[PDB]
Amino acid sequence: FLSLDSPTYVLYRDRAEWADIDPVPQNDGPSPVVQIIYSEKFRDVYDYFRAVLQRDERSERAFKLTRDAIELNAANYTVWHFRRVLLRSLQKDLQEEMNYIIAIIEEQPKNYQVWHHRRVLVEWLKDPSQELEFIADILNQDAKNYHAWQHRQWVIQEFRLWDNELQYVDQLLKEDVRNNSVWNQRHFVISNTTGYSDRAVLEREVQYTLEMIKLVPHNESAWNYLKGILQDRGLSRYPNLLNQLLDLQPSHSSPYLIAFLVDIYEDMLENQCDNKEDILNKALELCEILAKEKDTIRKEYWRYIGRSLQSKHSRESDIPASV
Amino acid sequence: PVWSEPLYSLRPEHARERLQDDSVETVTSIEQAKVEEKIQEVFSSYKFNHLVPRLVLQREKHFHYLKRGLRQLTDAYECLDASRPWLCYWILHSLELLDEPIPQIVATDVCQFLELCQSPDGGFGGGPGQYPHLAPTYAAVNALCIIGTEEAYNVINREKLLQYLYSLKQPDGSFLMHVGGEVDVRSAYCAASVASLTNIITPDLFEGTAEWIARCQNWEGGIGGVPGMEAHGGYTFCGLAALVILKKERSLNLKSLLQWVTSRQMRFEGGFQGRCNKLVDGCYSFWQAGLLPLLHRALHAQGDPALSMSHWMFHQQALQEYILMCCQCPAGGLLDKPGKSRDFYHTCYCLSGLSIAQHFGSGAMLHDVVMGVPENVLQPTHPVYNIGPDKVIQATTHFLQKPVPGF
Ligand SMILES: N#Cc1ccc2c(c1)CN(S(=O)(=O)c1cccs1)[C@H](Cc1ccccc1)CN2Cc1c[nH]cn1
Ligand SMILES: CC(C)=CCC/C(C)=C/CC/C(C)=C/COP(=O)(O)OP(=O)(O)O
Ligand SMILES: [Zn+2]
Repeated sequence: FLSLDSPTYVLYRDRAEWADIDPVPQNDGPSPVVQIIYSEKFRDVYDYFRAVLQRDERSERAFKLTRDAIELNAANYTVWHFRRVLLRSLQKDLQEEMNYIIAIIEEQPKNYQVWHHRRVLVEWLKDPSQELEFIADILNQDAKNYHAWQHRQWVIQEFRLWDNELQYVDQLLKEDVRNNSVWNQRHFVISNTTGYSDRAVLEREVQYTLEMIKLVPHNESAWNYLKGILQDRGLSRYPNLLNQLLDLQPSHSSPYLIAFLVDIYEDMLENQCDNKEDILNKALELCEILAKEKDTIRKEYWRYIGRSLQSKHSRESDIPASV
Repeated sequence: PVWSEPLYSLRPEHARERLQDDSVETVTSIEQAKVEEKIQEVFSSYKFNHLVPRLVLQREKHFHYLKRGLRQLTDAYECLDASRPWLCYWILHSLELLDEPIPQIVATDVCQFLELCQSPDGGFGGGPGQYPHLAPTYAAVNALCIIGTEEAYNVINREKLLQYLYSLKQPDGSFLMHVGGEVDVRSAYCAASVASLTNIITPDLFEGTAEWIARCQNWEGGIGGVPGMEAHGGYTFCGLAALVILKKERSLNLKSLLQWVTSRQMRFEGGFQGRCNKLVDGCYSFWQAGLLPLLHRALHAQGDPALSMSHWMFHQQALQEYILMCCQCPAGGLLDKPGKSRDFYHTCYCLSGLSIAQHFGSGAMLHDVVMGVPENVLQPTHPVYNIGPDKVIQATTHFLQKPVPGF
């Protein structure tokens, strides 16, 4: 019970209670490569970890040792595995272990091993009562923590805690409407609850998005979300969309709106629309405007779409060579 | 024209590529602005110091950094003590790209070290005595193939490796990263990568894997760690690359994907971001940009007639400018972005991306684009494995002459 950062911390080779153990130095071989020059503390802890692991000593002192080994390198999955073995062998109180992992995660939230460890605990305990709140705290420090959102989806799905997520999503979108992780969480909650086939729901969503797009014309998340929820059924399936977007170019324009226009035209041409050729040319001029002025960083992409659209929608596209 | 600026990022029009926050401030715009402001300083430095820009890849400097690290690292790498094979791979591959020979003293020491990392039951661990794990296993196999000598090849225990891969296989087609560990798209790729190179791919090993990967593609066009997660460059590369190995690229909606990755290149900075509305990062010069070669190959496989014949579908020049001007540490090694400290991971991937952005290849067609001085040109890299295209062929050709464990 002596923190790795305690001022009175003592190396393991200097601890009475560990006198019986011979540390097992690391087998790096005769002439090492990518050899890390560990600090005295690090090498000391791992020399003893190697010993306990080797003897597969399932003891209370081994358990405490893993805490130090983990703190020195939370990414050492071999140590996490041994710790889980000890948690079961020693019948350790898992809520106390839950207390421990939330502290570690708060400290190193961008580590794979700490989140996986917490998931295992939640599973063992079959108790998700603390998950949404804990994750909310992590997210409150980094609204985009990938592991946090992944854990949150798992917990919500595995335990069916859908009831308040949409509300949570609305809270974070308000805080930062540009948070792409929240737009993803939104699509996550809806897809698994009401789904987007419910016309009232889909309608609501597009209304909301367009509303957001009006407020922040250049935020790409809203735009990608809008394309995402309509692209599967087909953009041309929604005739009023086009006109409503065109009524934004005046003021609320962006290379995003132009790109959407092309998308709509592309789908239209893909479903034999009226005035096929007129639509095509409208798209080819937008592709060029984007590739040479509005969105040049993507010039290669836009020129490709330009070719594609003509390669298969020009009036001569389905006309015999000899004609 | 004399008034003309050859560098895309230094042209006056470029200023128009700065962030437009629509006068609505949130943490995302504030953060994006800070970076753009920092990158603008870098771009403008030549004009302010009154010097004519010259883009030079600091070869000798990077070689020294690599040469040394390959043998010894400070305690700054204690956090990677469970990823030593990764360190071997990233370094050996960086040298490979920089076209530096791998002394046989080194190749043999490397081989021996990886042997110590290999588990009695298959796969490699992050260090001697550590349990096996698919990530360090993918690195080990890659590192060994980069060396590509009979000694290296023989380090790999093919029967055990296969057993190991099977012990991680899940009913739904996915794989665990390691025993008692988690599941995500990375495992699919690590498995496919090592199983194909060593030719241990049985008829049922990857059954359902292509379908599981496909499930990771979301409403954004990109791929997430597990079904339902935000689209991310690293996982996307993993998913596509694995599908390419399995010849199931079509399982994905390649179009929505292509649109998603192309939108990941920053209009101002030039480099790629990992996911929508986040910051640019030099390592994505590979995970993201490396997707285009994969897509070009898939779409072409489908006979797509619109595909360019001399460029990938991303601003090659702009990516080289980002890497060259904003990602090199003067002391050697490369990095995330201006202000970040160097590390071998970013050295490996910033360089891999640079190589990809310099070399276009579609069968017979071969067009290069080398920004800055010509000496900047690197050795090409295979878009699926991220090791020399030659090492890939050589490696597979060697193991194809071995029977798939079991026959
Ligand atoms: N040298 C080095 C180094 C630096 C960072 C790092 C990785 C290695 C590899 N891993 S990681 O989980 O081992 C680390 C995260 C943070 C410090 S190491 C991370 C996940 C990973 C692991 C193995 C291969 C590829 C990716 C990635 N990162 C964090 C990162 C890179 N770019 C932006 N964030
Ligand atoms: C072969 C292999 C194992 C590939 C792995 C690919 C890869 C890079 C995965 C990392 C994704 C991730 C969880 C990023 C979180 O850090 P962050 O929030 O700092 O990332 P970001 O801001 O750049 O999105
Ligand atoms: Zn990075």
